[PDB]
Amino acid sequence: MALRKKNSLLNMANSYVLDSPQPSNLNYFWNFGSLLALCLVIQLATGITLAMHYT
Amino acid sequence: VLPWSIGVIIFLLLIITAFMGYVLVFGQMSLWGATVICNLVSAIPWLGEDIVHFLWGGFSVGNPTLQRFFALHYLMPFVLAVFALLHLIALHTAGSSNPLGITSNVDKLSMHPYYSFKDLITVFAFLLMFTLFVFFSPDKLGHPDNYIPANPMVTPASIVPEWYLLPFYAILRAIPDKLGGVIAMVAAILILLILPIVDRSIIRGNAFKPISKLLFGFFICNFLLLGVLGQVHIEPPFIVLGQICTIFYFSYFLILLPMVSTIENIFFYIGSL
Amino acid sequence: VSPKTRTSNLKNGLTIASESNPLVQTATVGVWIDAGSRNENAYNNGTAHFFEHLAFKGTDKRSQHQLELDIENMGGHLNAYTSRESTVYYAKSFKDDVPKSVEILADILQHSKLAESAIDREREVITRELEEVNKQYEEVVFDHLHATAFMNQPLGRTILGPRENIQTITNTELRKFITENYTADRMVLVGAGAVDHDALVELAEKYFSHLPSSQSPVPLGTPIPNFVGSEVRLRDDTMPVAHIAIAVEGVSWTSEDYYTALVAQAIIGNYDRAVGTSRHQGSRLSNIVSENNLANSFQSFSTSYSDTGLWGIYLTSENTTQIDDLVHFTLKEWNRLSTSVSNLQVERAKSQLKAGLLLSLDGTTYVAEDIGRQLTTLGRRVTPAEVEAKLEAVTEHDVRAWAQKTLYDKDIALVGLGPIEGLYDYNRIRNDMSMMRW
Amino acid sequence: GKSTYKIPDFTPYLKKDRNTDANRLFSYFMIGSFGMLSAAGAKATVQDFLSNMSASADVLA
Amino acid sequence: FSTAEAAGVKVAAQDGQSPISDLSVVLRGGSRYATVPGVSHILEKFAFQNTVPKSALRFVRELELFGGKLYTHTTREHIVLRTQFLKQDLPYFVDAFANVLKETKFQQFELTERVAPVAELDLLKRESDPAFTALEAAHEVAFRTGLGNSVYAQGYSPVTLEDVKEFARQVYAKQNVAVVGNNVVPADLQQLVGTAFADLQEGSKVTQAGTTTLHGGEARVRTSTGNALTIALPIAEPKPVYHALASFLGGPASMPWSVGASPLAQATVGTHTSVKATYHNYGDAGLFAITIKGDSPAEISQVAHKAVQALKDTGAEVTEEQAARAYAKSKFAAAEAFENPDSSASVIGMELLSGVSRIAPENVQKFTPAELSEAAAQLSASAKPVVAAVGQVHALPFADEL
Amino acid sequence: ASITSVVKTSELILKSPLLSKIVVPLAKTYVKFSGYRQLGFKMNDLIIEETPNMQLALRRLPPTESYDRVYRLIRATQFSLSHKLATGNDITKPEEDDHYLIPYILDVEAEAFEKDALDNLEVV
Amino acid sequence: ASITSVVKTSELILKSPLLSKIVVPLAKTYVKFSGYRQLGFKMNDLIIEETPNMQLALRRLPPTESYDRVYRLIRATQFSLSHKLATGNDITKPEEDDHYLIPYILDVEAEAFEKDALDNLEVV
Ligand code: HEM
Ligand code: HEM
Ligand SMILES: CCCCCCCCCCCCO[C@@H]1O[C@H](CO)[C@@H](O[C@H]2O[C@H](CO)[C@@H](O)[C@H](O)[C@H]2O)[C@H](O)[C@H]1O
Ligand SMILES: CCCCCCCCCCCCO[C@@H]1O[C@H](CO)[C@@H](O[C@H]2O[C@H](CO)[C@@H](O)[C@H](O)[C@H]2O)[C@H](O)[C@H]1O
Repeated sequence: MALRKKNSLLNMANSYVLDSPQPSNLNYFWNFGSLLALCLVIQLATGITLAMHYT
Repeated sequence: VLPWSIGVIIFLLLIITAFMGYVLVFGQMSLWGATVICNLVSAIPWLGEDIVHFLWGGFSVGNPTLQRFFALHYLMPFVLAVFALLHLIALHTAGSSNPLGITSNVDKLSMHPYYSFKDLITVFAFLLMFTLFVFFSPDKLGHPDNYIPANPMVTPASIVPEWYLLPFYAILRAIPDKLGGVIAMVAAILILLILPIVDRSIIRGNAFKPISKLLFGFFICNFLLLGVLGQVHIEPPFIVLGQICTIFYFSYFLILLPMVSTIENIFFYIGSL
Repeated sequence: VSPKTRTSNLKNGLTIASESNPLVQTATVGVWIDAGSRNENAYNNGTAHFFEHLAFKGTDKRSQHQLELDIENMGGHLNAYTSRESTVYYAKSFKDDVPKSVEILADILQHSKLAESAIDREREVITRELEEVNKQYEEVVFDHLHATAFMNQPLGRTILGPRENIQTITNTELRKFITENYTADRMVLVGAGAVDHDALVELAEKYFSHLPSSQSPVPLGTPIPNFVGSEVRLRDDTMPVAHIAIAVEGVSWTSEDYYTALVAQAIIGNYDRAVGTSRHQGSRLSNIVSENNLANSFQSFSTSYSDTGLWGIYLTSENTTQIDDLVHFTLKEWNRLSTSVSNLQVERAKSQLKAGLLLSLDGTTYVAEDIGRQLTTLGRRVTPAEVEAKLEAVTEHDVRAWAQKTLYDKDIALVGLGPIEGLYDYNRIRNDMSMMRW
Repeated sequence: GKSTYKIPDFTPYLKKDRNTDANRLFSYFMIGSFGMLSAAGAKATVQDFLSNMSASADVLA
Repeated sequence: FSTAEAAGVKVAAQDGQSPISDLSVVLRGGSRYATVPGVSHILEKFAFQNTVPKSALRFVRELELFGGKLYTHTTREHIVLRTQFLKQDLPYFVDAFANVLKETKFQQFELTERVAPVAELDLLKRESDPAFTALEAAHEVAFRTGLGNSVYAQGYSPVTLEDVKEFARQVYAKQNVAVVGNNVVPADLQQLVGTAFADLQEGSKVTQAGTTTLHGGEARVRTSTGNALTIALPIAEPKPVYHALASFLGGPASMPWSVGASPLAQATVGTHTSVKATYHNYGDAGLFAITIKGDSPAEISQVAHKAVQALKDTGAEVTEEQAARAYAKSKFAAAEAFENPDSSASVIGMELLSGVSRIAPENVQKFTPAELSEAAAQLSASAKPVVAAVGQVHALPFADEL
Repeated sequence: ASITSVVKTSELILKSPLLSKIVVPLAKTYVKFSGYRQLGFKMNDLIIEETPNMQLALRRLPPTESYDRVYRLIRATQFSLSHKLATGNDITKPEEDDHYLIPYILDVEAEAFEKDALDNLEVV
Repeated sequence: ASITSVVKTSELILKSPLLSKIVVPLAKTYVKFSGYRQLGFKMNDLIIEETPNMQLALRRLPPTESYDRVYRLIRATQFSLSHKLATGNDITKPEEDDHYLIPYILDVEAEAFEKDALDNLEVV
């Protein structure tokens, strides 16, 4: 068995981002979920950095 | 091994979290502790000084450093909670170990209600200790100098970390070299990662190992002595004592535990023939 | 040390090749032809296989029934097979029944009736064969493998041919096929076992002397294939066993890398859970597969043709949730032929092959098949001393260099049959043809 | 429509030079360029962004 | 094959001109001698397991370095263990057989994890063919015990490690062992067997518990995986004419895409069925069988009637042509059997372990039409016909219908 | 450490007269102070089992030995949670402290180590 | 909404001459504009199946109907991801748009609803 399946931590990531079985016909409107994840990552990085300078 | 190795990182994150939080008061110990601990980074070769100025956001500990420590002190507990969750998910593949060191697959109990109700006892014991300090002696564990506002000009009589960092400070003092001392101090925590290798026992745990139990007792008391030596003055005879205790600390991992665990394997085999 | 293979020619250009064994009492004589389905076009695809049926349906002298009786009276049997590049017709008999068998073979090849009544009768028999190969899963998998790897090219066609052609094959096109292809310079008369070479040459002069020669005689085993990386999925949830083949373009008979490809094939090797020794084999893939119950079997192959080949593996598995692991571990073992193999694996595989190439030939039919195959693909029988020297010349550097240009990061042809839901899409399979860590 | 050995028509898509090193090298040039700009973009992003932590203009003054 | 004796062990070898040698140990340990059902199959599968000098793992890894191969099978009469290797590697193979016979550690985990599962897959693969099942069922009806014991291990009656260890204590002994070397220099083999098998127990000849008794009857193995029917006739006096009769009646075609000119082959016309007559000599009794497989129970039934008719018709009159065809087909069958290493080893094994001299293919007797018809007549007029039906047994014939 | 290692080193000591004279009495005292017999365990019950090799050895135990081991583990767990010690027949006597598992694990490890060696063979 | 409901209401409309005269032509245009036939679907292929009742009805389909449904779903998915429409024989003609599933789901639901009623019976 491949490590990505055998190790429980790796397997959680594997189940969501790699082997996760998707429909083969998602259109571009299924891309907003990953855009929202990107916005959340940008807001965390910029927000924590602003907090280092904001009073 | 995996929950233990993630656990060692949890412990490093707790140290960083607590250190940054202590600076936020901006009393004398806050400032001078930040100064001396952050200057250890200057030991990193070539780029060390540059890294320190980058951490401080200036040429000494000041407003930029305090505002960044606030933002990081707020964040780091969330990172710590994630790693705490990770070490439990990693543990869930084997389950909890137990004091006998044997499998418990033969005899399991549900977490609830048994361990829920057993946890309440220690929760209330903890809350009693909490109450005695918070309401009756709130400053017993602190340093009075932290009630003096930070003053970059006056240096306090003795600059020590909070008590829980003291053993690592004694280990750092033991090595005369600056970089040497920093490495030793970090190694004192990272060496926990080799316990899975240096323990050569065929048996899990110390319940049935009289010599291992004695060695463990000495290791723990030595760790407390290192703590005490972390806050004494750099004077005779504590300088040499700190070095001997530091050697004992490391030799537990590198020499004694591998030797003792090897011999006990042989004694269990021969002794039970 | 085996007896020397004697070789003679006739005037038309028919080769006679023989290897006597004074310890046996039977003999295999037959005719190996350098011709097969690949010589057909798209319109007469199926002809060569159609002829094989009619060859036993009666000649100008002996009728179908007389033919049956004549062979029954000989005591042995006749056998035939048509492949993509080779056709064989042979007769196993007693020592002293060899002149009868040569005479019958000469008759069915030169003087077959191909009577419209018999064409029409077999046209149904062959039509029924189209719906019953379906059961021979290994054959289904390999025929789809050729069809896709050599997409729209002659090597990609099946031997049976399409249903449409079976209904339209005439005696004219049958006759045309065997007149164009069954020529003396493409044929070898082979004898193995209790045969005298000089006796066999006389029988060849008696029966195969009036064979046509081709206008332009090329040497035996003379041929452009353009491999297509591609996949065929034949999912069938009701089957319990998945059958999967994966192949890359391999080597021809006369490649300089022919032995290097055989050694590489032996490093992966075969496995079968039903054989007792298979759990103890040295192959890394064998160990992975057996320890984790990933497969019932796997069989590495290196199939050669005149101008191309296919090199790969055929897997069978009931472990339908771990097909991904099976394919993953197999292709990571192939990666190691490029990245990791050393003298350890190479010298072990060479040892195993030095014996294996000799062990295979353990009866007169195997010997005849070896003489016939080698004469029709290489133009000569290669002595075991030459074979031992070519194997010894294979180094670990040769294997690594071969795998780096043949396997590493290359397109595969992939066929899956059965419960193959767990077999990932083409990209994820083809991504295992390289290692990001290297 | 019925025989599964007759591969469907892929001629509208098949490249004639599909097995050549030139053919693979082109696709890896595209992947490589993409990886190159992503590396240069990440480096620029990280450098400009992290510089916020170096002494600000009022501190340097 | 020059028969000799080396340190109490019978050794037969024939030198040749090939790089490939076959060494076979033939053991008098087949199923007719089986103490408990299936033990001879289990013992066969326990060969080349862990010995005291060499583990199964080490043996397989070293065998791969020599490029050797290993073949084992169990019959009603013998266990045969064959190795195929290059001529020069003979000493290694002799020593390996010595380790197996002298020093096999019969360990419980090997039985549970290695030996028994492989024995079970072996049987399941054989039974995939309903004709195998039918012919096995027929021997069980005809002989009950001894020759009627199952050859293979079955799940309903489990073999224990103590069963296998006891049987091996009997079988692995100088009295039950013959060594047969194809393409082995006979003088060299005698020298090596003489040093390697010197400390093997002498033991005693393994014997069949009880005399061979013949019985008629019916077996109705209901399967869902194909249809077959055996019509067997137990023979109290095995005679070589039944070989000629089996080859005469025939059944398989001698030519691709054909039915064949044999009476039994001609019984299958218009049906997708096959047929095969076989004769099994077991020294003290014999079995003449005609097995018919097919997909249609109706067609099998149809052929079965024609098959018994064919036998009756043969008992009436054979032509001279047909008798000569029988001699030819029979000489050929004999020759190819003496060539095939599996059957070869057992043939000389029988000569060495019993005393039944081999009949060379060149010395196969020609039977007159009188002798053939007389043999078929005895079979058509048997008091004890056996019929084993496999598959849709409600639709297959019964003995009294035939 | 592997059981193989422990057993081989022990055998070196038991061979040397001097060494055995000084080590055997120590080992017996060690076992007495260890106190696992006071929870009704046999020494081999304590060996770490969460390993492929040990899981294979435990599967090869005869059913009787296996059922008895399960009972000793359950019984010791009940003494542990109650903070009691074994009394009477529950205490393991020195003559009952048999190495029931050692032969199985030594065979498992023998094959495992031979496989490692043979994976690294070099044709000469 | 349940298939039972939809079927019963539809039958009320089809009964009423007036209602059918005005609803049937509208329903036919609606189906034409819906455009599921241009992806080779039959109407019943579109019904939500992630419910216990529908899973049971699909399990009761005859094997051939079931294999054909799987092919239409795969084929329509391939048209969807390619942004193409069916052409030729892949387009569902009105005469091929049969209610293959409706009888199975109506039987599943009949029992489910009878069970609900009978769970609430009151002995009189
Ligand atoms: C979902 C995530 C978030 C959203 C939608 C969000 C939204 C906003 C918005 C709308 C503002 C006003 C910006 C302006 O006009 O100047 C702002 C300011 C701010 N945010 Fe966030 N934020 C998020 C996450 C964070 C995080 C994680 C932090 C960490 C502290 C943070 C720190 C700040 C700070 C310090 C300011 C004030 C300085 C400024 O205006 O730029 N934010 N945020
Ligand atoms: C925020 C800090 C931590 C939290 C909240 C936490 C919580 C827990 C909990 C709830 C368990 C299961 C119950 C128990 O055994 O007590 C556990 C087990 C464990 N933790 Fe932690 N932990 C933390 C830090 C650490 C650290 C620093 C280490 C190691 C250096 C560690 C190593 C482990 C290990 C090895 C176990 C498994 C112990 C066993 O059951 O045998 N944890 N932890
Ligand atoms: C999105 C960022 C990536 C980080 C992953 C997100 C963290 C959330 C993960 C924890 C939630 C548990 O997630 C759960 O994991 C198991 C295995 O990992 C998955 O289980 C799935 O995959 C595994 C194998 O890949 C199979 O054994 C299983 O049959 C299948 O359902 C669950 O479908 C998923 O719900
Ligand atoms: C693991 C990652 C490694 C550590 C990351 C390094 C952190 C900080 C490194 C350098 C950051 C400052 O480095 C400095 O960056 C700014 C851009 O940001 C550059 O400045 C350059 O561009 C900026 C705008 O883009 C202009 O205002 C400036 O006049 C010009 O010189 C300097 O030329 C460089 O010296």
